[PDB]
Amino acid sequence: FACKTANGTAIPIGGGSANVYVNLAPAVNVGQNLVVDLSTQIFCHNDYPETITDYVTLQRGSAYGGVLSSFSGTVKYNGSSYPFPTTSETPRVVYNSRTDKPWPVALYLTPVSSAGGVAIKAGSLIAVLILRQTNNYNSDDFQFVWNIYANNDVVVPT
Ligand SMILES: CCCCCCCO[C@H]1O[C@H](CO)[C@@H](O)[C@H](O)[C@@H]1O
Repeated sequence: FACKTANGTAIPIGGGSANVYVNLAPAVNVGQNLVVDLSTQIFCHNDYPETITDYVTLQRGSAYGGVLSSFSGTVKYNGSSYPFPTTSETPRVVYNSRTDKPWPVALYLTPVSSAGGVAIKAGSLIAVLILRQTNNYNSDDFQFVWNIYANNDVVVPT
């Protein structure tokens, strides 16, 4: 089991870390949702699917910077919604093919009532998402750590 970003940065068997650099919608009002669909950015596959089945969760999702200070969040994992920053590990998704498949994570972020000006700065860390991979074969329990960066400023008009 291994993963890569859309730009080709890999995290190999056994886990590790990578940075994800994403363009964000440039403006969001109070009462609107800013969505970041990381299923377009992070892909994984099972290396031996006719022998082993891989199980994959969002173990934890943490917010940083302007997301932490100025937004209320949910994360959708495999179509189901949970608080973000997270308060539990999600259910699992099965990876059963050598063909890369998206990691089905999207952030839904809405400004807090006192948010204003530039709320997320260009280049800043917005989230750390931990993908946890286990299987039906042995005791493997590996963390794939995705450090999510905003490419651009996001403004919240008042
Ligand atoms: C008959 C023995 C087959 C032994 C192949 C081991 C391959 O392990 C790798 O690939 C497996 C399949 O993706 C993962 O479950 C595991 O964590 C690791 O990434």
